[PDB]
Amino acid sequence: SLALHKVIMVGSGGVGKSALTLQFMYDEFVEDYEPTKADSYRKKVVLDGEEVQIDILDTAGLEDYAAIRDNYFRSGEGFLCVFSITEMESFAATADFREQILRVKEDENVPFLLVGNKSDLEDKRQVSVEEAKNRAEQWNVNYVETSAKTRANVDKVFFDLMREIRARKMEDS
Amino acid sequence: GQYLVYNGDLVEYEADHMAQLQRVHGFLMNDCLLVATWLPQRRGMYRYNALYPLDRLAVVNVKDNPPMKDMFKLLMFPESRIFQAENAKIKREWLEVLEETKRALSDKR
Ligand SMILES: Nc1nc2c(ncn2[C@@H]2O[C@H](COP(=O)(O)OP(=O)(O)NP(=O)(O)O)[C@@H](O)[C@H]2O)c(=O)[nH]1
Ligand SMILES: [Mg+2]
Repeated sequence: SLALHKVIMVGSGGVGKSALTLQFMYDEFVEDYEPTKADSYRKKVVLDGEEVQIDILDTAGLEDYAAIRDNYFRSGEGFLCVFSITEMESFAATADFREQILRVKEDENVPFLLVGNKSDLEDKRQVSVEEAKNRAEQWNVNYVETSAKTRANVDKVFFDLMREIRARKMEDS
Repeated sequence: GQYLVYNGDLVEYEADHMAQLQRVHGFLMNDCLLVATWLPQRRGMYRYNALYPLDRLAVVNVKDNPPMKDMFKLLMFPESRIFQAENAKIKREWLEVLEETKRALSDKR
């Protein structure tokens, strides 16, 4: 039976969680903002020779109830922690998102990638590449800048996350 | 005060492999969702009833994809349950009332 890798999009409102998901799923991108509640997507892909399925849970950057947020996080196996390079506060918000994730999952090596989205808006950069890399290195995770608009590194973040999820499964069994 | 906001039949599916399970009935009240299931058994027609408080219940819109149509998902530790509505209209209504009653719960606290 085809493996199933469960990905959870995490990050402040507006960073591009939905845009990254939709670019990856359907090769589409729209400029208009569309506040998300909670949407689940599934797609068949070939991962290193194997036909597998990726499941992506895309939710709002802000959830009123902590218990609900925990239920979202708990259903996942790997996380794309997204922040926008044009907004330093979204970058600051990643620390807590990570804390909340480590707690709910109770696992320090939880598959996780720090993602700096909106790389096409370089002229508006508020977060430097070094800052982000340094934060990622201290968290012992990789950092990748993406652009849901031009597709830059979009497949890369989802596939890299799938490989980390697959790695944990290979040992934890 | 308390009242019946919405109710209806749904068909449950196992979330990971999308295998069809059984019919269930959902009853939405102002602060929780009740899901009544009836699992026939040799000589013990089993029944599983679950109550999901709206301040802890994650409701997810499962996007249409062939093995899937008109479904939504409920996530509340330790469960993940998928339900199929009879059509798109019914699904829309479930998602609308679930969201509105949760919203009302908030502006109530
Ligand atoms: N130029 C540019 N715009 C982007 C990029 N990613 C997203 N956007 C834009 O930024 C806005 C917010 O994106 P969206 O994907 O909805 O963000 P989100 O993180 O899902 N928001 P929420 O948490 O509220 O659901 C949209 O107007 C979208 O077009 C990107 O890489 N480049
Ligand atoms: Mg969104």
